[PDB]
Amino acid sequence: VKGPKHTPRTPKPRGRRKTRIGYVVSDKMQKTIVVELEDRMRHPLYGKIIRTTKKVKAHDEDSVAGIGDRVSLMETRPLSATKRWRLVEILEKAK
Amino acid sequence: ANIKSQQKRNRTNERARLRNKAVKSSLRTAVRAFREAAHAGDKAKAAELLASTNRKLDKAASKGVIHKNQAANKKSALAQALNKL
Amino acid sequence: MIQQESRLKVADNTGAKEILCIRVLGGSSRRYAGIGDVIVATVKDAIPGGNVKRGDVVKAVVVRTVKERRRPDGSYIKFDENAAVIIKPDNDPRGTRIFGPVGRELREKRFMKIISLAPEVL
Amino acid sequence: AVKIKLTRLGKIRNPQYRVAVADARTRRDGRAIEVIGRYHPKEEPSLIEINSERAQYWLSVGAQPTEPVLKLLKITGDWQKFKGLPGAQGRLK
RNA sequence: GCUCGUAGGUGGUUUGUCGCGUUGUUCGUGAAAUCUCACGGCUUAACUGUGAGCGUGCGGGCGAUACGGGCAGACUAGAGU
RNA sequence: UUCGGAGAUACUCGAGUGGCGAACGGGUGAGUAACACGUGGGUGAUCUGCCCUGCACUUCGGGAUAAGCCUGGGAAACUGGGUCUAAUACCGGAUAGGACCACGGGAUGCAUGUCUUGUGGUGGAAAGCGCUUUAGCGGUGUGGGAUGAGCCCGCGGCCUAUCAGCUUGUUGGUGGGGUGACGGCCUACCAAGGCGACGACGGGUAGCCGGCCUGAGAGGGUGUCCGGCCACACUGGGACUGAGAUACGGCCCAGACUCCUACGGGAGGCAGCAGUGGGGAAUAUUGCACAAUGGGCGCAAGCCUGAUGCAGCGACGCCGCGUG
Ligand SMILES: [Mg+2]
Ligand SMILES: [Mg+2]
Ligand SMILES: [Mg+2]
Ligand SMILES: [Mg+2]
Ligand SMILES: [Mg+2]
Ligand SMILES: [Mg+2]
Ligand SMILES: [Mg+2]
Ligand SMILES: [Mg+2]
Ligand SMILES: [Mg+2]
Ligand SMILES: [Mg+2]
Ligand SMILES: [Mg+2]
Ligand SMILES: [Mg+2]
Ligand SMILES: [Mg+2]
Ligand SMILES: [Mg+2]
Ligand SMILES: [Mg+2]
Ligand SMILES: [Mg+2]
Ligand SMILES: [Mg+2]
Ligand SMILES: [Mg+2]
Ligand SMILES: [Mg+2]
Ligand SMILES: [Mg+2]
Ligand SMILES: [Mg+2]
Ligand SMILES: [Mg+2]
Ligand SMILES: [Mg+2]
Ligand SMILES: [Mg+2]
Ligand SMILES: [Mg+2]
Ligand SMILES: [Mg+2]
Ligand SMILES: [Mg+2]
Ligand SMILES: [Mg+2]
Ligand SMILES: [Mg+2]
Ligand SMILES: [Mg+2]
Ligand SMILES: [Mg+2]
Ligand SMILES: [Mg+2]
Ligand SMILES: [Mg+2]
Ligand SMILES: [Mg+2]
Ligand SMILES: [Mg+2]
Ligand SMILES: [Mg+2]
Ligand SMILES: [Mg+2]
Ligand SMILES: [Mg+2]
Ligand SMILES: [Mg+2]
Ligand SMILES: [Mg+2]
Repeated sequence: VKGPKHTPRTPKPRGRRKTRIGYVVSDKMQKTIVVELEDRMRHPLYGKIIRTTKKVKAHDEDSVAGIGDRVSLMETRPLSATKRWRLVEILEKAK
Repeated sequence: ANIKSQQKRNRTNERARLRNKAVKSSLRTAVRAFREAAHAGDKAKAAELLASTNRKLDKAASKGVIHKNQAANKKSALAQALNKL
Repeated sequence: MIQQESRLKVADNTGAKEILCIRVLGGSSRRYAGIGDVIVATVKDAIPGGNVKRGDVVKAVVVRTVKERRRPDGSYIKFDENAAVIIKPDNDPRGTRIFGPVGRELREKRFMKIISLAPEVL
Repeated sequence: AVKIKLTRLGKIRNPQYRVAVADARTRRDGRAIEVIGRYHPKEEPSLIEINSERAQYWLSVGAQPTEPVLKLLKITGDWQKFKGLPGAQGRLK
């Protein structure tokens, strides 16, 4: 007879997305963008630094992007079969 | 089968499937009827049948024949369907 | 009616799927094999790795024919295929089971095992 | 349901026991959510210990202990101090 | 056999910046059991329990920029005209 | 009261209806080179029965049916017909915000978006069962936890180029459908993209792991007891109920194998605990207890538990001790 009828939600910090940066190579597939990621990691036994790349897909709510386009991205819920990323901000446009 | 409970359990399963069948036949025929109403764009019978359609859909949700998430999915679906009629 | 140089499909599981009638046993110059007549045959093709190998001279009994056969009661029996089952010299099938319907004429020719394991006898 | 059950980790001739919180639909020697005590029934009185401040947390959130653990829970007194009984004090020796 | 050259690997001197590699610290995780240290008890042992390491790795924050890397430049010593 | 039957009223309770459980639990490693596994993250894109907590409600009714009884058919397996009866089984209602739509506020961002609200118009829930006279078990609508789970992703982890072109629902988008949920998961249309020499596609092999063996370490071999994860359950394909399904001892179908038939038809799945046969050089008792713990159910006592505790056999291995 005395309770608040709504126990408030326990304050939980918002889990953040993961952001990275890469170029673009291909653009003519209709609001989809392809960012070619980069990563360097210590070779497990010979101990060298190996340069390994990626080729991954990110969203464009507006289909404007040249070739190059150092841009940044963070994860999302899948919007296609192999869609996992979203473009966030475009910097140093394709020159 | 073998277990004394298993025969009884199947005897309940047939009851469940049949009484469920009545319900999903009802709601399928009714969503088809609503599509008949909306495609014609009468907007009078289409306006007044919602009082029956969401009524039986929520009846289905309460009795658990289907689940409330897809229930909401369908009701939003036809709500936005008439929202452009 | 089955005669020499007639191919019959095999209605058993010995491995042979088609045999070629060599002789119609049951007398000199006997021409046709009806339902329940015993045939010596050569296996013209068999399943790979099967028990009964291609080019094997075997004994078989005709169990279904596409030519209609009279029963004494004036009825007739007709199948869509000519089929025989490979048998041992004691009239028991070489295989372990019979596929497809079987003419009842094998009952009074003492192919009782074949009758027993046939899916259904007409 | 989340259970506070008595999980067996002993030898043939010694039944040492170690108390945690785990889901009911789980085997004994499985993954326990968190370890909160131990129980060795071989000494003269006993060997008993419960954390006594996560046990309150689990009992408050709804981790129901089993029938051998409920007795031990009255013994450590957490049951009485969780149910508001006048015997809130622990009574072990 | 020799050369050219693709990917790749690797790269002179110097300025400023980023801090990805690298590196420092903390937090979280790295289950339990296993292995190591110390005790305790099964007559000792094998075995067990408890406390401390291990869990080399990864994620977040706060530092650094010597070296490597990105960027914006500069030099002429390498290279070419 | 016959001397061996009646008397449900009556504790007690066979057969019967309903709920929960049966998805936990145990086994095997065939398949699988894969987000299957190890490690770390995202879910503003999600589900989660019974457990805990905060708040309102239990309000009117109806109609069937099992079981039972009388009977029919069939070899049985099983099944048809006719009366009759209930319930926390089923159906109809009234009110109820955590459905929806639209229009708005107020907070925060990481974009689709998130929460708290208001207005209006629509909507959906339940139940009773016992009492030595302060024995008690319930149910329903929801907010939040706890737990379990689902999905997605970075990194890591075999051989092989005497496998170089693979991909068409493939790559993306829109509108839909579908899902618990995002998603070509599916579909209509449109464009022609995606993966790959950092090894695509293919071939071979293989359950993976904490670990175990070895080694000074790095490495090499291996994945057996235990424990975690996955996959499977005679072979292959599919749905159902239910919160929850590779649904080992559930269902549907096809296939192979063994059995009964009165030949029309049916039943079975030890990689559960044993144990049998067969292969091998070779690995065991058709035992006891629910005493303990974990689990299932019931207000409870209590019943079930080949999980579990044990016990028997094999020097099979380690340790200890004797045969002075
Ligand atoms: Mg889209
Ligand atoms: Mg039952
Ligand atoms: Mg209909
Ligand atoms: Mg939808
Ligand atoms: Mg040169
Ligand atoms: Mg060169
Ligand atoms: Mg080059
Ligand atoms: Mg370079
Ligand atoms: Mg340099
Ligand atoms: Mg000692
Ligand atoms: Mg010691
Ligand atoms: Mg130890
Ligand atoms: Mg550890
Ligand atoms: Mg010069
Ligand atoms: Mg009874
Ligand atoms: Mg089962
Ligand atoms: Mg199971
Ligand atoms: Mg095996
Ligand atoms: Mg009645
Ligand atoms: Mg009602
Ligand atoms: Mg209403
Ligand atoms: Mg109940
Ligand atoms: Mg298409
Ligand atoms: Mg679409
Ligand atoms: Mg859609
Ligand atoms: Mg294999
Ligand atoms: Mg060495
Ligand atoms: Mg394993
Ligand atoms: Mg094994
Ligand atoms: Mg088998
Ligand atoms: Mg369901
Ligand atoms: Mg079975
Ligand atoms: Mg066994
Ligand atoms: Mg042998
Ligand atoms: Mg027990
Ligand atoms: Mg118990
Ligand atoms: Mg033993
Ligand atoms: Mg010994
Ligand atoms: Mg020996
Ligand atoms: Mg020794």
